[PDB]
Amino acid sequence: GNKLFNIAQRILDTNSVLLTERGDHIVWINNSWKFNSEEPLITKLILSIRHQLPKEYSSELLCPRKRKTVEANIRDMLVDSVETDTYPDKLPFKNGVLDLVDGMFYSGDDAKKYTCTVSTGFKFDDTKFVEDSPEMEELMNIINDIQPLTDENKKNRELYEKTLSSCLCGATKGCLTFFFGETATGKSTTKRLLKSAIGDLFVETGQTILTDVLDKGPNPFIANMHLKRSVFCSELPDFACSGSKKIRSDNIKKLTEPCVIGRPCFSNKINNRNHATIIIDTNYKPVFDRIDNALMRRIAVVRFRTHFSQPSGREAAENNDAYDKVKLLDEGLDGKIQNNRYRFAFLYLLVKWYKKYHIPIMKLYPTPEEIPDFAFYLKIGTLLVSSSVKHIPLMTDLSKKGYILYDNVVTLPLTTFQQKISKYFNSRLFGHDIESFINRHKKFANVSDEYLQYIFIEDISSP
Amino acid sequence: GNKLFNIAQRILDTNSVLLTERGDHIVWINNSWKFNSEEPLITKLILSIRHQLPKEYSSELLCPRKRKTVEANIRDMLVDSVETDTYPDKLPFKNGVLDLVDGMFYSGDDAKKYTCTVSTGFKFDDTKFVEDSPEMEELMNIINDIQPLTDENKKNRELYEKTLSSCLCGATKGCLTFFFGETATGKSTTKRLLKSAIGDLFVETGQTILTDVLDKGPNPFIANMHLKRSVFCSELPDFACSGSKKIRSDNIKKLTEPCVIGRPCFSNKINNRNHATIIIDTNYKPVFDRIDNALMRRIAVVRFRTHFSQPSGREAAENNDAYDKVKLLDEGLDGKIQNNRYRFAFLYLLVKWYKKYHIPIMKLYPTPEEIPDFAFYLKIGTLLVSSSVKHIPLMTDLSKKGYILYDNVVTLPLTTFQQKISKYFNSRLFGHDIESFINRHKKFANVSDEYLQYIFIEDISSP
Amino acid sequence: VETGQTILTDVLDKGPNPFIANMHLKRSVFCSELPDFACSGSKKIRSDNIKKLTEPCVIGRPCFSNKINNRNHATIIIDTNYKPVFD
Amino acid sequence: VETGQTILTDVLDKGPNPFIANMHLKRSVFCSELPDFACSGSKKIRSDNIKKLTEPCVIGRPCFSNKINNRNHATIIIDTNYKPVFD
Ligand SMILES: Nc1ncnc2c1ncn2[C@@H]1O[C@H](COP(=O)(O)OP(=O)(O)O)[C@@H](O)[C@H]1O
Ligand SMILES: Nc1ncnc2c1ncn2[C@@H]1O[C@H](COP(=O)(O)OP(=O)(O)O)[C@@H](O)[C@H]1O
Repeated sequence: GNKLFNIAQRILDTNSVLLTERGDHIVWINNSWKFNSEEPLITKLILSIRHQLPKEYSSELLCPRKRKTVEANIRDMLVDSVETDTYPDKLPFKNGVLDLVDGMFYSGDDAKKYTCTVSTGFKFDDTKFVEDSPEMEELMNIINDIQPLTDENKKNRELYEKTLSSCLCGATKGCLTFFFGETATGKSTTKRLLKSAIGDLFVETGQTILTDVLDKGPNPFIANMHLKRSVFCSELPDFACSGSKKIRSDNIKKLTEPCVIGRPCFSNKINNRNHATIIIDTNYKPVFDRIDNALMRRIAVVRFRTHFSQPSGREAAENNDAYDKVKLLDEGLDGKIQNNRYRFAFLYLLVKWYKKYHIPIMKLYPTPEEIPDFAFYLKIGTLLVSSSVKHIPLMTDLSKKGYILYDNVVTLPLTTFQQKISKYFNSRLFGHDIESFINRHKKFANVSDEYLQYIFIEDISSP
Repeated sequence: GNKLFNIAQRILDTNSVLLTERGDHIVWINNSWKFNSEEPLITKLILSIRHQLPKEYSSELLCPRKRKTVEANIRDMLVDSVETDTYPDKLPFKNGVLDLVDGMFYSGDDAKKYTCTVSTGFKFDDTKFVEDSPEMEELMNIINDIQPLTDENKKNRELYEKTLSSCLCGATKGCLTFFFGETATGKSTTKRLLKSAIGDLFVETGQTILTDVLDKGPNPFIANMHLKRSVFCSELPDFACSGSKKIRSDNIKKLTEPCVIGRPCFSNKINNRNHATIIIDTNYKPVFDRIDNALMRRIAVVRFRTHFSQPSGREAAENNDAYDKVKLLDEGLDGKIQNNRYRFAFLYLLVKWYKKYHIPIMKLYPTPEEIPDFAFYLKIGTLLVSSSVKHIPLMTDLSKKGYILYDNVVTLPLTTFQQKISKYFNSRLFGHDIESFINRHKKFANVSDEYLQYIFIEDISSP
Repeated sequence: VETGQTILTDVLDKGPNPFIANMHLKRSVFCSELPDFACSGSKKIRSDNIKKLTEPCVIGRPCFSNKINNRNHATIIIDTNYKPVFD
Repeated sequence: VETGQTILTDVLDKGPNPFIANMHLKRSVFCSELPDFACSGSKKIRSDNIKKLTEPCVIGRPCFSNKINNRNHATIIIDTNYKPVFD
């Protein structure tokens, strides 16, 4: 017999309480997978589900000392763990799961299949998910004001759209995106609109994750990056002045792996799932201590070219090279965006961009040509070519040019190599970088006589 | 006769609960030895096992207040510990144990004998664990693409196969492996294949273990690498600039030991079993604190020399000396690898490699000749020969050489030592190494003190 | 028992130090992998800890325990490839 | 009770000092082999600590504690072959 065990068995049959691989119980309440560790929810589930049981059982789940017994049975009857958050194309709302690829919306049991334990936190209203509305027109005008639809701004606008649209996709992204531009360009407006659109899947964390060591001790500023689909960090401490701690390349290389290592306070979990699109907002170019191909492989940049200025400075805004258009600053827009007026309009816009840009595999791409630092490392790769075995037959021509040969290796004097390199690049402008490049790749050929087995591309091509 | 005690005795007689020296209470549920200090599993085992007990006892174990009583009895009945996880040639799966020496898969009672307290975490499908299948063909193609089967890459591929196959052995591996290579070469793909093949016997950890104090204080980055068979700390902090903490040699020595000291905080434990083979996916050659002969024995390296360039940058990579081959990137390969596709094919390949490379004893061997940072103390070994008694019979030759005969030894002045060091290597590039060697190996000879009683290797070999 | 080298390179009392607590009433304490002090850049072994280890009783407690004294019956052996240094 | 020179150089109260709490009701405290300040580098005998050790009360709280008031009865003796130096 034991009525309470029968009730526990039925509640297990409905398949509502589950055990995760992080050792925590997720319950299914109000058409959403709720999850908590300091306020256990199993008694809430028992009291909520008491309606579906027969009449002889529902009158017994009213005493707390019996809901706790049913809880004990349930906890002792769960042995096998399950894996959660395995679908990367479903957006979970506080009352269901919107399917991005098909466009349909599921609620109730239909949404139970997809174990999504991080929801936006606000209900999905199907009367606002419409293309035609005054809010949609106002939002479209605002977006066209922030990023104009001109001819010279096509690529930058497309990259902006792709970056904003990736905030819906629940996979791991392979770039970091920098929003760059002068003051009053609309970057924080995009931040606030995006937050109002995707709710609790948006987290703002300090700059410490980009400068401090990830592991160290406790570091909740990265332990809160667990499963959130957008991490947006602002106010880069411009490094033009001295005393500014530069950005570390290994931090960039560590914020791209599908799992970052960092733990909260009073916790041992040191593995966080990294679904987040990381967007860093800055008005000044960033500085990297070490630059290589790996760092150039994980940087993207979006530039803002519009100033919303009050008339008292409009003339001052009309005489600057850092903009391309000046508009009237709106005093009441911050209050309107704060009130979540453009929430579902922007969610619809985001879903349309997601459908457009999601060619069977959507991948964030890097743009190293727009960062001033990487120009030096790109031009050198486009100017100097390393000699190899295929150039052995033309060794006489290389010797006639001014090079020397030793042990089937082409080499030139260090001072001669420096003069040849400085023939097309500024020695004083990038002295430290040039010295680092020369020393790092220096490989002696003969006894001492340090040299580098690389020659100018134009010199090699020209006989 | 106090029925609950009879039930406790009956459950204890089957040897399903055991006490380990650390104080853990491992329980045998669902063909696996689970243990969890958070939610004790003894009540779970009682409820699971009530089926086998007689009809009178079975109905008594439906009330939590009685399962707690039986658990108390069982806890008070276990007075003797037991040694766990002793057999190092067995691979524990979530539904049994695979005998790596033979190949048979044991489940149920036959797999109970081995007190393997860790598991991969997934079932073993004998249908997929097969030699021929499309997944096997694609996986073999990928592996041959990462490390080519060419004759020049013979030793490298052999070491690569051995380093990966040592992830199945349950012994205490005696070396460290460095996955070193340029960007976009295949290190992360191999890490993900290994992570999806070995399962939960694989953990990622930060760089604190290799750069900071192992003991210090509470360090969960060492408590989690207990009984793990593969630890994959990665992303070394770009030691090219030499502006960051170097990996302390003491850490390297303490890591390659049968026990590693960590986690002095709570949940009693101070020592952890170092079953793991540590692989550090680097990007530049490592920089150490103090180079010694002991640290020359506990370090290896595997070099990846095949690029996976985008079609736009195929030409640029085709002219780089850091790549011995250039191929075209596959966009959806990572999606398939992370989707647990090549999970059993790679386990089969690893088992085959394990059988191939396992002589009567398998041992990892270092390759210190690869690391440039270890060259100088190696070069000194080939450039300096200590005084030998049998070399005394060269009086005329010693007089012709110019050495000073003092205390039945050949000594030279400090200026002569500096001249010999300059003639042995570049002064600027090896001044620190020469000074450190002179300071460490200084003896009592020549004028006053600070004299090295070691002749040049060529001079010592010569009469 | 084998414990890390925090015994020689830090204040004995400090906070909770289970490393010294597990040495309670032991006989053979091996500590290995001592850094080379010839090259600057490593904290040296303090003479205070060396003097304290020779006392009959040593101070230090485990975590979630009120027992703060531990008898020093042990022989401490440090395995090092380089000569040690002291303050 | 026998204590080291830890109180003769560092701040008397400062942080959690075991000897600060151990001076509670102990009738005698002895320090031996003082860290001679004659050679350059060694800290001078802390005049603040010597001045603060004379009062009939002891202020000090160890780790995981709140009581800071101790009755002082100990006679303090220092033994060494070097003349003390106080800045
Ligand atoms: N569409 C718009 N029309 C008019 N003013 C706008 C518009 N979008 C933004 N603004 C103005 O810019 C502000 C938001 O951008 P702001 O935070 O000033 O940018 P930044 O953070 O880059 O300095 C708004 O509060 C308003 O003052
Ligand atoms: N055999 C292969 N064929 C094609 N692309 C591959 C192959 N192996 C890996 N790749 C791709 O190469 C890219 C970079 O590989 P990865 O190992 O992550 O580089 P890194 O070693 O620099 O971390 C990814 O797109 C990955 O899917």
